[PDB]
Amino acid sequence: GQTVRLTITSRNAKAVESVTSQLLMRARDEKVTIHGPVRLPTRTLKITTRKTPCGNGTNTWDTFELKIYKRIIDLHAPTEQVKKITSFTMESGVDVSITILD
Amino acid sequence: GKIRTKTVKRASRQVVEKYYSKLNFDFYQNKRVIMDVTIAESKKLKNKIAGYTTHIMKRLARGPVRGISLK
Amino acid sequence: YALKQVQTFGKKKTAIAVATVTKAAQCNIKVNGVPLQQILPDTLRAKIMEAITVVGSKYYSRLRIDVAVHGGGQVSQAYAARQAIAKGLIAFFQKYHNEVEKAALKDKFLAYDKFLLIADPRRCEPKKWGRHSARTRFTKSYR
Amino acid sequence: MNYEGHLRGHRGWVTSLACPEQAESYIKVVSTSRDGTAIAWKANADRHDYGLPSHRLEGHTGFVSCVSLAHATDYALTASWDRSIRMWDLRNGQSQRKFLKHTKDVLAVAFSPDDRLIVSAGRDNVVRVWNVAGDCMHEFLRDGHKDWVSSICFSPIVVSGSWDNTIKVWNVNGGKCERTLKGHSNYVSTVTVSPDGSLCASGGKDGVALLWDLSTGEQLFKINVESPINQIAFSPNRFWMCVATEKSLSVYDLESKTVIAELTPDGAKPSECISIAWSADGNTLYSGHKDNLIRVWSIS
Amino acid sequence: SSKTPKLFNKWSFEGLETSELALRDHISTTAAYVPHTSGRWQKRRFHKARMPIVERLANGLMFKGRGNGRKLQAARLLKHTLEIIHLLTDENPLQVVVDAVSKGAPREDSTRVGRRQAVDVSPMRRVNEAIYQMCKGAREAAFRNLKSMPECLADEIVNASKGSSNSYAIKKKDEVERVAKANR
Amino acid sequence: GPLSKKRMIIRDGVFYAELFEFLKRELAEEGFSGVSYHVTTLRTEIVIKATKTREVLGVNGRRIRELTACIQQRFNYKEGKLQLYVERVEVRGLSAMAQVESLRFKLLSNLQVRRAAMGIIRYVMESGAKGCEVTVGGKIKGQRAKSMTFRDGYMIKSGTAHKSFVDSACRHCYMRAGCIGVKVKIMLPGDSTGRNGPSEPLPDVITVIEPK
Amino acid sequence: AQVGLIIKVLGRTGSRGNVTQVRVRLMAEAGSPDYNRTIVRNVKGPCKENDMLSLMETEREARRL
RNA sequence: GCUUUUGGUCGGUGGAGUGAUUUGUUUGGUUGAUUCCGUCAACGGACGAGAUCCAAGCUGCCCAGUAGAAUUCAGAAUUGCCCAUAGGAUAGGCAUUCGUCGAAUUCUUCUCUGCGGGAUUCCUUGU
RNA sequence: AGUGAGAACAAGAAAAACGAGUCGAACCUACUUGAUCAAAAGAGUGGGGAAACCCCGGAAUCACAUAGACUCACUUGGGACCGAGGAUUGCAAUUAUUGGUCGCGCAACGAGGAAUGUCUCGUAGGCGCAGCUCAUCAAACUGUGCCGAUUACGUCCC
Ligand SMILES: NC[C@@H]1O[C@H](O[C@H]2[C@@H](O)[C@H](O[C@@H]3[C@@H](O)[C@H](N)C[C@H](N)[C@H]3O[C@H]3O[C@H](CO)[C@@H](O)[C@H](O)[C@H]3N)O[C@@H]2CO)[C@H](N)[C@@H](O)[C@@H]1O
Ligand SMILES: [Mg+2]
Ligand SMILES: [Mg+2]
Ligand SMILES: [Mg+2]
Ligand SMILES: [Mg+2]
Repeated sequence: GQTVRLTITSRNAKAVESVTSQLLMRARDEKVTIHGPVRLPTRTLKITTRKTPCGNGTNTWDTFELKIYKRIIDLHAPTEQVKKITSFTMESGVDVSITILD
Repeated sequence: GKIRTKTVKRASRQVVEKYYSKLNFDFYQNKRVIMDVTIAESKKLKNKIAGYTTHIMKRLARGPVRGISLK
Repeated sequence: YALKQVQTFGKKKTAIAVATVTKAAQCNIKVNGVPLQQILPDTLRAKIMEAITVVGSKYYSRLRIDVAVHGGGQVSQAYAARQAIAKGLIAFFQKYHNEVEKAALKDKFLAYDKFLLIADPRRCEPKKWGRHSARTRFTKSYR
Repeated sequence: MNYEGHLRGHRGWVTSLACPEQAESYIKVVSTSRDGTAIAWKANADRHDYGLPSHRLEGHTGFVSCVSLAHATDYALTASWDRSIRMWDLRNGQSQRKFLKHTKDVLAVAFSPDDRLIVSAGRDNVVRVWNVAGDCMHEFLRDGHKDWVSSICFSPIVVSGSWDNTIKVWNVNGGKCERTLKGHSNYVSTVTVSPDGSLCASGGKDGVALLWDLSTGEQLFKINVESPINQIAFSPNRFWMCVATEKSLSVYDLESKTVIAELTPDGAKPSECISIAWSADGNTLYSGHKDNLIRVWSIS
Repeated sequence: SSKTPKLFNKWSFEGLETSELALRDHISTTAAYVPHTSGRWQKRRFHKARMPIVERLANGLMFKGRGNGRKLQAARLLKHTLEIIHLLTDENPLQVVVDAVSKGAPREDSTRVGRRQAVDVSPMRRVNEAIYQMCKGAREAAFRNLKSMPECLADEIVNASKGSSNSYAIKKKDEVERVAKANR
Repeated sequence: GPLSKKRMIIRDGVFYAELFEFLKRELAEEGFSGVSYHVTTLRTEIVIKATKTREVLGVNGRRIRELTACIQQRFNYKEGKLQLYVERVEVRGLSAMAQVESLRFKLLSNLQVRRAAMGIIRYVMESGAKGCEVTVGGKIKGQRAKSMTFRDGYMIKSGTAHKSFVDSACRHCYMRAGCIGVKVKIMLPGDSTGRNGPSEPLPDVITVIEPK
Repeated sequence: AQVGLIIKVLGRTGSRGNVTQVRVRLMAEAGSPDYNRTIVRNVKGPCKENDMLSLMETEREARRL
């Protein structure tokens, strides 16, 4: 097989599962023999600034976070069958990436 | 593990009114009813509602409870 | 003609010790490949030995135990190992032996120290802003 | 009647019990609890503690609701509130397979006399049947229960009994529902069938041991116990009915309809029944209690 | 084959009792294969009286920033202490310690409750302050001394076990009791 | 090579943050109310939410044509890659971003401060909102500045659930004597589909269901 | 020094709350004159009831409350 | 930022007073909490508190040639007679060890993680 | 001065430029080399868009029956001060940017007056490591792990 790996990355946790479970529910209809969607570790991104724009006060801070959700799916279909699985209008803010393994 | 808020206590009396027959002296079975009869999102409140409901079922075995409106 | 094998784990702070307990011709317990006569401080070799000693040497008679620990530094890898061994004996007696022979030797572990079996749930508390640590604040001066 | 030992091994309420269906079975009862474990017991032979455990069956996380036994095999099933079912080997003590399709607690499990099909009754209102090969074969629909399915029993055609106050009867091989019988008006706690396959007794919060027959769908004699019923069991010979209740544990007759035994402990702590079991012959009784230990009662 | 632990595979806990019958519940004589245990003895109020008395000596050594957290050192430093105590006394060293804890702290003290009234001392604090004042004083002895810490610690334990006034604790145990007797 | 997935979530956020600032400055008197952009192959979508779709669109789309190519020439898009749309807000009374820009113009047209702010709250609360709160701060009366708040209905403020239920927007009003800032907070009522408001109820509302 | 047993803790006393007012039973050897004698005394340190302690001069009683 | 790590503020309509203003918002127990129970010229509400949210601890399903594990054949290494210069304390069917940059063929124990279980003063016996 | 065992959070390269609409180089890094001879370098050669390479992340406290030196001294404690080579960052190092080498160490300092700050459990304290400022520079701050206690579980005295 060609072993195409689709990378589903997103900033929303509810949009990354609504793509991946939808993308997986497409790739059961052609009996593609997928290797199941794995959840790569979510990377949180900290920017811990001061709160004040001036200098005084108690030196208070606020940490901001930004989690990146990351999924991959491996499927053995040919390269225009995986474009049949891929082609559907997704939610905004979810990036999909087609990669061919070896 | 302290005083139950009036959000917990007003809702727990309404479970005893509408669903007196489905409830007994156990926590872990009264909890499973309250997940089907209360549409709230928190599991922390639904644990506290099933605690104060169980308490005012032991009070209804003894006698009358004020504000219970069992009818 | 058979393979009698049991894997257990122990955690203390960040040290996760996985003990693969299997049946062999000889008892051979080694933590990360060091044969438990050679764990270097005599203090910490005695905490890993009281997984074996409070219950008896007879119960580890023909058991090859391999304890692979990672994380968490020197002292936490002894409490992770001695829990992975003491849980490792009992989960070898959950299968392969009856309940009467276990649950006496489970309670010999529980009577001695509660952390031979369960876990110590304590983790580091996060540092906060305005504080040098979890709790100690910056020094106030007034003048 | 006679009282032997006290048989205390669990840490938590003993929610179901079952005795194996064979002779020289070597284990007395498979008792199953609120600690999340099930225990296969054995005879003591040092009685001076009626029995010792053989194998503790560990591997459920949540509360374990029901237990069942194979008839011609060593296998046994436990059903738990972790929305899963595990099959066990009472020779080995070890789980073979985890049956997982429920999304709610699995309140009742039973195992066919044909020794090859699973049934499950859970809070997700669906009665599902499996094979012993682990795969889902079929699930029972088109007229299903509206609220929780509480009990299940195969009638040596499996029978329901539920929280929408009705008791539905269907075959297992076809799945069509024979009759949608209803008499209780409050939720049905327990459902068990006589060994002849002709009649069933059902208890609940209504407080009545309201009894039926599978033959025609006719409500027969019913008796009240004036207290909510936990579990009903039948004796295999010497046709009596033992009923687990909040008020006490008492054994009723069918033609006398009166207590032939009212089973009482030491007399200070009541320790309510929630589970009872008769042996394969019918000679001794096993009753499971809160305040956790398990009382065993031998014939007069 | 539960071979009933000694302490460093040498010193038995079989014969320990306390002369002070006031202090029997608060001096714990349970056995251990080493002082170090890493348990949470501080959650409940009186739970540190169930901690073994040989561990509580190791906790009293971890002071002053040069010792905070060095328990494996204090277990080693007490290993040589208990062997020296055997050579001075020709006795079981653990009985010498329990005899040192029992004599180490003042039975009476004086605080302002309202004047400076003489107040009785609880059995819990009498186990605390005996351990505290022996680790103290042995620490100050060896601060710029030729003597090692396992000798200065072994000397304070021995002289308090005999009730001699050469111990640091027994100079302060007798100073507090006579001030408390005059502040009655 | 390509940037890492951590480096691309940054530049996709700074894209939306800059695109939001441009349209907030342009379409202030067109009643602008947000952007959603959808990126794929062959085209990058940008949907603009507004209250005045005859004005954010030109006479033949002239205004959005210029507003398209301002985004194209800045972010270096090619021909065919960038397409813009305009959708209208269905309610206009549940959008705090639209109402504060109108309240900005009610003050800049020299109307009275309290007459203007109650005209918002009457219009917001008749549009099905559960509650509203208008704060006008600045030199309202004279030389020294004051602050007035005007309130009606519910308002959740302390939770972190107020991000889901309360819509907020603050603008500046450049008076002849100084600078006035106005704030408008609107508590979203309903709309389980997410038209305007969350699906789930408030975190403390229990609402026990009635038996059959 | 006589060894007395705390049969009652009467509350935290003093200004700073470090002193504890107890009621101590004297625990003598049952043929003695001062057997089963109970005294109301001030204890310094953490004290629960049923905690034995040594007493230097047992003929004093502390002023209660 | 700070008044303020505090439990506090506000209407409506009724009562009281010429009035500023009161009452509700309380003397009693209770809680970290105007948190609750009871009383009550008040009755009904709104906010804050609690709830929600994040993180950590135990756990389910899903999961892995971006995480790991066992095995079985092959390949290699040690292999016993050995008691340190002065040499203590301390487990023991098939001995053991692994860039050996081996082949295979079964697995999820640890790892990752989207939603979900679990804790409620729940049970017990003095206040 | 040796030697052993052995963490978690994390970061990581580029433009409508200059080069070969696609690809390179800027960033971090292992590994070799330099090495028939000091560090610090300087060079090759790989890899990595970062759970994929660094990485079996060989942190430092600690540990050690290391049969190692010192032995109570302002001393092999302390390392302030400054002298002389040298090499890297930069367009530029003087009012030493920083590292490394050998000197100096005869600079106080032997545990600190009146006063004063923070803290109740994986905590205080100790220990390092990342990130952030950053071409070059952390006695900082934001985070993270490691070792791990004393005391109280009280009161209104201030
Ligand atoms: N939003 C929480 C607030 O807690 C306040 O109460 C707080 C205080 O009573 C008390 O806070 C004290 C604080 O006063 C004092 N200045 C320092 C002390 N460490 C704090 O203690 C509190 O916080 C720390 C957590 O680091 C814990 O040690 C301790 O369990 C906890 N009681 O404990 C409560 C925090 O749990 C007020 N009830 C209220 O302002 C508010 O509810
Ligand atoms: Mg400061
Ligand atoms: Mg257009
Ligand atoms: Mg009025
Ligand atoms: Mg001075």
